[PDB]
Amino acid sequence: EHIQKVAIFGGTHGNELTGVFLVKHWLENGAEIQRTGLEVKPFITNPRAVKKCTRYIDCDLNRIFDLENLGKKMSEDLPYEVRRAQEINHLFGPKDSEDSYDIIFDLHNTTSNMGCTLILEDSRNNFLIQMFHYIKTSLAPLPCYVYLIEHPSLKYATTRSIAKYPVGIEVGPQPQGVLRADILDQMRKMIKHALDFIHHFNEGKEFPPCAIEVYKIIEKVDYPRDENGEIAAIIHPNLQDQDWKPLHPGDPMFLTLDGKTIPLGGDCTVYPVFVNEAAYYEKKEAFAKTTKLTLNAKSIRC
Amino acid sequence: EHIQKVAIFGGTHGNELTGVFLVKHWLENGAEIQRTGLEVKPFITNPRAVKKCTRYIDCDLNRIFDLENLGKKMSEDLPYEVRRAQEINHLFGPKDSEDSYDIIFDLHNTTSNMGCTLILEDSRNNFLIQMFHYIKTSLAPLPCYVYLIEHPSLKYATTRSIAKYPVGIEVGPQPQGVLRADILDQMRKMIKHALDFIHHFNEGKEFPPCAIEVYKIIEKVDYPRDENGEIAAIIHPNLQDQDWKPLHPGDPMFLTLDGKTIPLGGDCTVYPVFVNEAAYYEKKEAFAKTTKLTLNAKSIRC
Ligand SMILES: [Zn+2]
Ligand SMILES: [Zn+2]
Repeated sequence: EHIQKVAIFGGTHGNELTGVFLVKHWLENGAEIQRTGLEVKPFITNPRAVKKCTRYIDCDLNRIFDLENLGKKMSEDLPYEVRRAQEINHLFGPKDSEDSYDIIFDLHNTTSNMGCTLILEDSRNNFLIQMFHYIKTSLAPLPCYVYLIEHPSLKYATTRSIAKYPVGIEVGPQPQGVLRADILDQMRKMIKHALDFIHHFNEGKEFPPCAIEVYKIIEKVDYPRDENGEIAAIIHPNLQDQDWKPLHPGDPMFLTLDGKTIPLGGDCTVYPVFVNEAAYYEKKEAFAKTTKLTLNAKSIRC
Repeated sequence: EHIQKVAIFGGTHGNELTGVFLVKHWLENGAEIQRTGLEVKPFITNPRAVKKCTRYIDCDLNRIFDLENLGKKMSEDLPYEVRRAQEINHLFGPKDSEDSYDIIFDLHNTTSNMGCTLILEDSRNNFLIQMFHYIKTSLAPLPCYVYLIEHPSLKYATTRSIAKYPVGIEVGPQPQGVLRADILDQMRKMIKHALDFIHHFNEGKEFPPCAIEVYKIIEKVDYPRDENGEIAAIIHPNLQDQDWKPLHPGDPMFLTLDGKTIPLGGDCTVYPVFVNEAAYYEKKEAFAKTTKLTLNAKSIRC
């Protein structure tokens, strides 16, 4: 097919505000993002987790947009976010369906020092790459990065995963529960400018094939825990606020409260991402180790 | 008068962690905090809120160490905090009584870029002013700004106020539930000078008269609201991260998504503190407006 329905989701993580704020307005006086040809839909996904201003109320709405969850049946009892992903399947989905959106945006914010981050789901996404390639470009001088989740497994449950062509937008760093006017713009640069690439492409303009060499999630790093339970050695003052950068074998990683360091394994370079992210602390996670692995595509016309 | 009982409270609020980690580490080895001729019991105040990375369970434990709560007898219906408060007032109390603990340091991290902050409740009171001075100088050459809560009423409700000499230790920026090697180091050093301090004083060190620059809250400034009540504007950009620095009448104080700027007002200089604190949306306030006033202490000697 072609294009059609477009969405901007804000509120999947209720206490990620610069990703959320804007939407509340684009329901109030949405004139701020509607163009002369293209069609974009702004929607707040987890209203209740927004109001409290809290990651979630029953379960991560961001890990339940798939069979596994979507498929479960009607019980006013069920965990709030479930029934929510379900219904969400009617407005912009269902997922894997046909009438369901092809361009939705799942806006977020992190605590790790990451700056502009576009998230790619499957690698074989010729288009998405032209875009993830046409965003990085339309961005300079302000830095932008592409994160890839290559599930060999081959299955996603994300909120944005209802659309033909999903796109994750994340901006760091913005403490959960806070709203920095700076982050409310450290990112406006692709949206209303993306709402563009999702129109202009139509004219059938073409660019040479594509190969964004991204950083791909390959293995999450654990927190060196003491004994009884509690931590032992935390993110070192050298890795801190160093996402997307190399971490060779000497590079410190974890610093113990008694003063010691704990360096990197192997001898191959990596660019840690999601360094010291608030959420995932209950997961005993310090960061995701990444190899700046490659991504070639193919040219595209409309 | 010679000091004997000294407790370092941490985990007071659940998001804040530098103290949960520090306290615990000492609870296993206070060598760094033990002093000759003193007793320093590190203690976690809100065990539970620490487990559900909440700011708490029922309500804040930094607002109930007063006669209304203190006048309640222990029970089931009695909510968690009210219950725990007592146990601390039992353990480190009863209150305003000499029967209780001498000095208590309670640690707190903030999302505002404010660095090393000492919190004093009442100014006129020569005892606890020299201490802060010794810290300002011993912790140098990094700001170690001091914040005041002058209550002409002459009253306080901080978990730390059980002590005959309450001392607040706040440090930012270190997101809620995300511990940074660095932040933990500033506080680590603040505590040193403070513990050691009591040590040479206890061992009769004489001290000459001194004075300290401080900031008094003079107007909790709020974020603009909406038609009904929603947050219209927000903290301004150029102000973000400028806690403690000078704010004149016509300088940017806020902003609105339609690019609009809202100015300060009044006819004098103010020093915004707690500029964009995560808990402030909840404790309401875009930032605290304060005056820099001088406190002059008399020379003390044990
Ligand atoms: Zn998120
Ligand atoms: Zn606190």
